[PDB]
Amino acid sequence: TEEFDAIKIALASPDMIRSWSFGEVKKPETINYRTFKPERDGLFCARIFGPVKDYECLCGKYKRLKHRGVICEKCGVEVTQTKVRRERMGHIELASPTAHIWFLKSLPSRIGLLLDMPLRDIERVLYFESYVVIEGGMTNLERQQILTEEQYLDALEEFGDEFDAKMGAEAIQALLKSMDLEQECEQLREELNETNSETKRKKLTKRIKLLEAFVQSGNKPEWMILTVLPVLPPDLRPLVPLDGGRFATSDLNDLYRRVINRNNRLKRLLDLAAPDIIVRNEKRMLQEAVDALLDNGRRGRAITGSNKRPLKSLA
Amino acid sequence: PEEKLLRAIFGEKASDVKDSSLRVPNGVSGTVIDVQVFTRDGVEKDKRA
Amino acid sequence: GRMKFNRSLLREEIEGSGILSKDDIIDVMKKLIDIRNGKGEVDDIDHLGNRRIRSVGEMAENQFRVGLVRVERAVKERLSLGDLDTLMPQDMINAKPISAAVKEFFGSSQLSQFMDQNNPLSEITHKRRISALGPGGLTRERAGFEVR
Amino acid sequence: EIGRTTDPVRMYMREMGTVELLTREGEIDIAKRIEDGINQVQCSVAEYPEAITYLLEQYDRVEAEEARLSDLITGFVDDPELAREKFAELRAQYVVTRDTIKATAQEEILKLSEVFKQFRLVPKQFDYLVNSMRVMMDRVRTQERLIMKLCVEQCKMPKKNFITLFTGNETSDTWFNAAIAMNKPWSEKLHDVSEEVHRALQKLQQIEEETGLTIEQVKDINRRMSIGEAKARRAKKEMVEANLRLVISIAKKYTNRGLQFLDLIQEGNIGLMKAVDKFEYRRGYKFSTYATWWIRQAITRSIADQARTIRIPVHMIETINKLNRISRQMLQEMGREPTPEELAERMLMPEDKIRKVLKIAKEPISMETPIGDDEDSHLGDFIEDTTLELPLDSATTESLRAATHDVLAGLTAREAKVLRMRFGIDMNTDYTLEEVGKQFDVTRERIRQIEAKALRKLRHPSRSEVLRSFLD
Amino acid sequence: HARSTGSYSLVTQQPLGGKAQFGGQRFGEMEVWALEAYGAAYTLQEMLTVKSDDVNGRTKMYKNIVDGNHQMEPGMPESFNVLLKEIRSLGINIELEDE
Amino acid sequence: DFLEGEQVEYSRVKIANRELEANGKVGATYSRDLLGITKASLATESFISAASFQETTRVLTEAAVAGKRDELRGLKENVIVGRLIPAGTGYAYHQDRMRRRAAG
Amino acid sequence: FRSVFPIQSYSGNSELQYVSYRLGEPVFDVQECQIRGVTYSAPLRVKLRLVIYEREAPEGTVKDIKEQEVYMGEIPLMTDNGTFVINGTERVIVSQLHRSPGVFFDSDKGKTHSSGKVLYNARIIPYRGSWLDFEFDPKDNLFVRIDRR
Amino acid sequence: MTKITVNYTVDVKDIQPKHVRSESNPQNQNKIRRAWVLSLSDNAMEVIQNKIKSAPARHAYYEAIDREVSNKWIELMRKHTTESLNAGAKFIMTSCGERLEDDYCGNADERLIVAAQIVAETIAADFNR
RNA sequence: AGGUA
Repeated sequence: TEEFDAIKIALASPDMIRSWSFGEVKKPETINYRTFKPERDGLFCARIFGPVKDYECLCGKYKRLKHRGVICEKCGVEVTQTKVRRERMGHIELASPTAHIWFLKSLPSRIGLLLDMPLRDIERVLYFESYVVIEGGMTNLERQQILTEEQYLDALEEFGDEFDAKMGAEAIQALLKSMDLEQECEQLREELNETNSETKRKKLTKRIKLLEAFVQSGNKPEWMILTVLPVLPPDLRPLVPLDGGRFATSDLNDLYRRVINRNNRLKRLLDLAAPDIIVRNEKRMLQEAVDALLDNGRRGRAITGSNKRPLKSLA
Repeated sequence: PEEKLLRAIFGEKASDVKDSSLRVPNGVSGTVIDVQVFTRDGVEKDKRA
Repeated sequence: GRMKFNRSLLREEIEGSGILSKDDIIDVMKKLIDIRNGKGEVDDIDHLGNRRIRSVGEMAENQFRVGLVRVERAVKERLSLGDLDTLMPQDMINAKPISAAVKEFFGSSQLSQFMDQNNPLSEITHKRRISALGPGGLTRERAGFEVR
Repeated sequence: EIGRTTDPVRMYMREMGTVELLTREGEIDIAKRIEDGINQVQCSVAEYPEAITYLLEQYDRVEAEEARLSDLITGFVDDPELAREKFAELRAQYVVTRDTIKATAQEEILKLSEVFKQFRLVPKQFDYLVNSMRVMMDRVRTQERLIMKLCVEQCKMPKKNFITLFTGNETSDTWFNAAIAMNKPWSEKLHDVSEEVHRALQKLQQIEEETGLTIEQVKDINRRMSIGEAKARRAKKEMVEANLRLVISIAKKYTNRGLQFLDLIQEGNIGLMKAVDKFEYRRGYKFSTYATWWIRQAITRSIADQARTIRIPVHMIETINKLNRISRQMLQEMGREPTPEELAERMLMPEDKIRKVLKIAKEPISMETPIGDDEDSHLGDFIEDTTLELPLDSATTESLRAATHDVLAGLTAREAKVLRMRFGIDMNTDYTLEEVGKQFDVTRERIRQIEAKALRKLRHPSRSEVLRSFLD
Repeated sequence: HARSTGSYSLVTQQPLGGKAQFGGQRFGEMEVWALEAYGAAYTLQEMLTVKSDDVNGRTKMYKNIVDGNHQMEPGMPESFNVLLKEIRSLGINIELEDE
Repeated sequence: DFLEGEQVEYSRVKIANRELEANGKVGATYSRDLLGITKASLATESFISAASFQETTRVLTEAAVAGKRDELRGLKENVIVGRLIPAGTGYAYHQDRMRRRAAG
Repeated sequence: FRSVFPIQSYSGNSELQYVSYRLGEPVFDVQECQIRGVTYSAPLRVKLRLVIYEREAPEGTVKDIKEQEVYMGEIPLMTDNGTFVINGTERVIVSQLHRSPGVFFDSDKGKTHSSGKVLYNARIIPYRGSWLDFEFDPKDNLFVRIDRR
Repeated sequence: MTKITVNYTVDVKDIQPKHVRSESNPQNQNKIRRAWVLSLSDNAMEVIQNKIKSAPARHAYYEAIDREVSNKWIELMRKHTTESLNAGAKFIMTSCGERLEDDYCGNADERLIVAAQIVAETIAADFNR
């Protein structure tokens, strides 16, 4: 009943991620323990992902097949078919932009090679080991260079309100914003016709091929840094009752709970103007949690309470 | 709707309790040789126990 | 461990302190250097003299020692958190961790198995079974033809 | 450090290692500079009339018994009597200072700031006054920046010339003519946008009238404010950074009991900041003692919320902890097991609630765990989908729908038609008896009589036999 | 063990479960290769969609067989929709495009 | 790009096109390269097939950053999709679909 | 017990000393344990004494209190058939064959750091604790590895 | 008023390292920034600092300078290729594509520095107003 | 976990 000649894979944009999402997951709450009705607006939510049982609002308002083309406006919960809960995706609005682990620790690091910047440097910048200049000015400081704590402090003291440098995934995303693909492609095309040096021509050819491929892909490099994180439909990460105190829960559920906890804590700290050490620590939290969720195993494993086993990740 | 029509016709209504009796799994047979009843302390005993 | 340590270094001692001493480390270096010189000889990791059997008692004692270690942490926290004067010691010892860990060992473990009980021979073989797997042994990521 | 590290714990320890521990008098000195900053900001709020008018409005509301007494003030630096006396003399000082506006004025302002120096108010009211003065700053800077944008983008003049000429009265026509006097081209260009600039100046003067003070004093007082909270925030951040070690040490005790250590220390840092905001040395206690309970509360909240997969209320968590402690006590006393009868006896809680709580206290398990102690199959590989209708039942439903449609076709036109909308047969909507009657232009007992006639006709053992099989 | 209807799964729709009536037999990649080796196309599609994971196709097949008719809806296996949603759960776009 | 590792079928249709046409650009010359079975399966035209039975994460990342668009026409691709394979009995069907594509 | 006891307090001079242990008779025999689905286990009761020394001065006991037969858990008791009953099911603990604690002077062969000349390495495997490694390199140098770092 | 802006025009040492990046495999850009930085004196430093009072505003201004110098460099290279073709230079096919003959080729660095200097003069003119 | 091919 579905016809399609081909499948495209590309970089998901924050706007189209919101397009997939039917609601923003704002709470790490799951259910009411004794009453297994999902919370609002938690990882399981009828207000977001759709009703649990067939064609009835989860408020006790509408229970019939008649109320299916109209959603319940008397409360947050909507009324549709239950299979919709297997397809609706959500989104989490990350307070700080977070780097995608796949684009980071793959043997060819797409973030690394697009910035033509070695892996250790990205690891140190993202994990808050050192600063990086997100564009300088009329300084003796390059457009891109890593600086340590004391080096960054010395640059700030020596150079005043002209110095734009941040630290972590925000800095990486700023760098990707400041990089333009088509203009660099034109520059490389001009230089190739003029340059005659072998090594220079090889560098120009490699960079022009890479940038032209990225442009043909129709992707914006900033999308490699996740601003909004999609969350899988609850049915694909099921929570099903089981006898006794044991209940089947998804490792994905715990991972998203951790991500939501750390994101909310970051939001609260930012609202409280917390010291730089604490906010850096919480951004480290968010980066680590997102990395484990996307692929747990390339960050020194993540284990849960009451269970000693590497948590299942999407990868 | 068809179920509602049938219950209106036959005069029957939904049962307040659903059957959950333990059936023998299909494919096996035999004699019930022993029956154990465990009711926790503080809960009323039944005749079989 | 001490008896094997002295045996491989060719000492008449068959007993001593469990913790290493500087003399023991130096002797190990000297033996390894002599083997490098060709004077010494290597030892197989498959000789039954180099592989020891932990029966039920030793495994249970080791796990009980782990339980004693965690309850020791609890006791040492309590001795400073709690009263530094007279208080009855039964109120500061916790049976839950030791018993829970012992039950975890006996019930849910790689080496605690339902007795294969369909023959007297099956029971005898299961009780006489020798496993190279388990906690502290060899994972199935082997072959590793040597041990097999 | 730079040691090819990928653990946030390590470099968090690196960060906390930079700051050296404090002594008992060091905490007092830092809290003293904090108190100096908060006194500076209180004086800044003191020089602002409108926040004081708002405070007096809430005091009057409290006197009218419309608001809680403990939601406005907490303690004083030398009770309803003291509050009434201080607010009465404070209103007197406020009015005598305001009369000087609409030498002597400076003395009245000094006495006013002195009579606020006695006040110690709730953090919420203080935060409200801070936000009000902050939005005063925002509106003043917004008017100034609007004048900036107009004069720069509409007259094409650099931002440097504006600062010297405009500053000093900023609310008069003197600078207009002063800039025009040099016959500059931008001065002539300003005559085509003069109306909007003058209207914005009128709004600025209206803001001054609302404040009741000249805008220059507003800038002076708000700059004193800004430096005040700058000093306060710097000192508070110094306290928080120097006290991270206490948080780490406290949390590492709770790490052995489940939950990530990093989350615990982050929550403890939140509680530490909360304690810092609430800390005082007029009490005479050590800061560490006060912060300890705050950190413990934050850690308990974290374990209650972010450690349980399913939500469990904090009071329910405390009940669970009490139940477990009493269970341990009874277990070590009796020496056999915790019997539910004694558990019921110890609590006011019946026992069925005890067992349901015991069921609740256990956390859900992953399906990724192997069933059968490391079988290569996972638990979730066995869970049957109970929300899916069996194809047997779907086929039964289809056959029943076909049979009901055939039977309705076996009846008359109007009877079958009434039955279709009465129960919603073969349309995605259902209609009430009166709704069908309205469309059948007969709203009486007649429609229900038609329905009963259809039922009686169906009672015959010629149309019920086919439907007899479906319901046994 | 033999089944024509019974225990399905939650996350996927692969039929398995139950100590009373188990699931079907795992038609693993080896058997898919075996079918691909012949010109076995429709049988392979039955192995993949109608009887494995396409819930709508499965119901329609059961109704058709009961009614006495032998044809299938190709549909889409629920496993592939799960794969699409899970890939979209990452920062990765995946879509189905028409010609 | 004078060093591009390219599928030979596309190279062959392109050289056939340039030879039949009056346009002899540039060019174009190629040298067949040999890759191990794992590498050949890893560098196929369809990212679904490569990601299925080999390093899934890296293949998916490469496809996403490159914005690949696999057009099926492969046994495992259609197996994953859940339609008739383009082999044997299904070859008649797909050949029909080929006629329905690129033409009314 | 003698390895872990006595337990010394972190400041307070309140030490816990071990005396002996006693096995209580099981509350249920093998038959009723299998019938009821409960473990066949014996209670463990231990004699302990809390001693408080001079506060505060060099060591020396000032006061001592004795807890007799304190229950610190129930240990499964072995049946006469050589098995244990834990949940009504009769379980067996398989004896494990594992590398003995001591020193192994192993030969490193098959991987040579692109140099040949198979090497030798001495591993000190403790009964409990951290492994120790003394290994060679094809440059005739000796290296120490605590665990596998 | 502000009419002081001296451009640090024309230097042989304006082509001495501009390719320097802190990091491996130097590529285009980060030489453009150095190109328009060394084209302005420290007087221009202080003038830019005083004229714009916002860090994001100066940031965007430097981005605009980068954009305009890049555009003028591109157009200068285009006109150089055009005049070379008009001067009798052809397109040599190398394993990188088309290039010009060496006797008709210069280098991209001097084109970039000339473009940066012209843009520097433009910014000075905009700043002496 | 054990066992089967």
